[PDB]
Amino acid sequence: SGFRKMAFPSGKVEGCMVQVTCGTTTLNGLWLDDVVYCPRHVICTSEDMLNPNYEDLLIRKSNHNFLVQAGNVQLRVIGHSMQNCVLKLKVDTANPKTPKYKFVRIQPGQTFSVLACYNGSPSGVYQCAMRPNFTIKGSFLNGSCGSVGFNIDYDCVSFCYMHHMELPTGVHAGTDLEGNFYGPFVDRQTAQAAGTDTTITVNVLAWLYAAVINGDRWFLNRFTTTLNDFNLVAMKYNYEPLTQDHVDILGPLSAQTGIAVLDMCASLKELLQNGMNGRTILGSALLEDEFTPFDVVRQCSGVT
Amino acid sequence: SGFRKMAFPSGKVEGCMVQVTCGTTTLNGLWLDDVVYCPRHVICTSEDMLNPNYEDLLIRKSNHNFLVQAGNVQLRVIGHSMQNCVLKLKVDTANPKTPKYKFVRIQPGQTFSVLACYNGSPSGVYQCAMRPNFTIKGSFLNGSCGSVGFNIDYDCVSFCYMHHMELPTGVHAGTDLEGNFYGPFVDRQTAQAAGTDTTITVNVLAWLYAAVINGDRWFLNRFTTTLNDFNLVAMKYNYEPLTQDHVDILGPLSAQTGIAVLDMCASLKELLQNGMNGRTILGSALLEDEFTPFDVVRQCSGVT
Ligand SMILES: *CC(=O)N1CCN(S(=O)(=O)c2ccc(C)cc2)CC1
Ligand SMILES: *CC(=O)N1CCN(S(=O)(=O)c2ccc(C)cc2)CC1
Repeated sequence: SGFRKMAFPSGKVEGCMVQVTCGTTTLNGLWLDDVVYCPRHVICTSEDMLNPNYEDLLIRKSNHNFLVQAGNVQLRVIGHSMQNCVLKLKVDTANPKTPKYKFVRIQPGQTFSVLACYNGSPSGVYQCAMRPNFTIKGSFLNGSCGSVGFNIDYDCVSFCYMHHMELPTGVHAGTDLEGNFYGPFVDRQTAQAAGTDTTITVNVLAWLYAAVINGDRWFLNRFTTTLNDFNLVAMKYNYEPLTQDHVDILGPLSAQTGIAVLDMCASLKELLQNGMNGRTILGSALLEDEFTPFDVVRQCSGVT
Repeated sequence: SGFRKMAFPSGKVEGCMVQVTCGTTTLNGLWLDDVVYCPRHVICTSEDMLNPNYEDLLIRKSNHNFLVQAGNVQLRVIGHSMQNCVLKLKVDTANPKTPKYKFVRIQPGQTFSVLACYNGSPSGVYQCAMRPNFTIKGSFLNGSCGSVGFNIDYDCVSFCYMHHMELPTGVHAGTDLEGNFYGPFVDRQTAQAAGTDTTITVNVLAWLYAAVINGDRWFLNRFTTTLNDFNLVAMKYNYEPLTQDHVDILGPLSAQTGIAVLDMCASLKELLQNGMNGRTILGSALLEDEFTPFDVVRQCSGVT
């Protein structure tokens, strides 16, 4: 029993982190096979970041300008290419610690673990969600760029995120491992404002199921609702609309608890309308939206 | 910027986790050098756990009754001894992945990372605090016993916790790596009730400093207080008394923010007296007490 915000074990990703230095910029790279992935803005001065022309900046860089250090051993760079907003540095040595991996582009609402790194060295690991406005609420200081977000399926690491920038509002923007930003963000130091940070309704319902499963039940009520009635309330509270696809995904938690999804919706509806009245659910005074239904099933069944 | 509940990277500890099976009980062990550490109740039936005589139960066990599996390779057990509530299984092979390590007994209020494991396989990692009542609020299912809590100083893993039991209230009790329980708990399935779960005042103040440092400042007020005045309010709210030692420890966060510890105490005093009024601090609707002053400095400076 007990329910915790839980990251994947980070070992498989620790073994992939390297330091990339270009000129006087140092940040993190991801070493998989004989390729090192890193944010293209490694080639920028802070001055460049105001209005960078990356193709133009890159012309002035050779393989030997990309200094790549794994532990305290330098990797030989034998090639470099730009793909979207990442550089791929071909090194002469395959990472001997390369795990089985995929690159996946996640949807908003999906959760992942971040291994915060500085100078290619892991500092800590935390669980994130891709927000519906395509930001993440991370913990990133200067030097953390190139830190990656990932899920693990048994022995396969799916890389979904690379850290690129902080918005003036202190939220975070990055790319998948093909270098395409989540949302409309650009690797340029400009006016970039996040859209509405809506609550991931399906995740709140998963976490209410996790609560019931762990003995926190005070918020179960005598009511039910409909997807349409519920969604009117969700709209009013800047909650994402709930779809039949969401209901379907909550099916197993429904089955396990014997609480119909629409009943739990009615419970969430009253919580939105009435607030928590100073009570807590799984040690939180607000409704948690960074557990997926898949995360709840995983933690409540003890998958490895 | 941004502030997250952050675990240490788990890689160094992943490489230490093994499966221990005695009869029909399977749980996790910690493999350091040529010793495997595990909860002594591995030798118990569920029947035994009602009133176990561990010295008597152990007489019936030989080295070859302790089945130890690292990945899918069996370790040869050449010795076994009971120290307090852990077994030490001497194996014929030094763990080639043994990190630099210490065993430390932490104080209540101190935080650590847990690597939740099942069948010697890591499932996830989260940050805990040792509660003032010597419980932790973990996420542990059957099979998770022998999962360990740890801090890392650069390359040295300090092991502070091994998981042993869930109380009927769904909080968790365990030992240091010398097998001595935190608090009054016994590895027996009996009436064991936790004492008062008080709030770790020094940790709440550290986290209020983390908030100010990260731009959440609405709760800064025009007031100050005294240790004595503050402590009257702390008593009333089941907060731990604040000592000069606590004030001293908050000195650097004081220095960095230019907010005197006693001023921040006055801010906390008003938050206790007035509540949050539906506002949030670092995305929480209650006062977080599972960051140490050392944790705040670490995450706010980017240590590896
Ligand atoms: C986001 C990130 O890690 N990087 C790499 C470091 N650069 S920088 O331009 O070298 C820089 C370092 C430190 C400060 C305080 C500012 C800028 C930024 C991008
Ligand atoms: C806490 C823990 O992991 N252990 C090891 C497993 N035992 S047990 O007695 O084998 C057991 C397993 C599963 C259930 C549902 C009950 C008991 C408990 C202690």
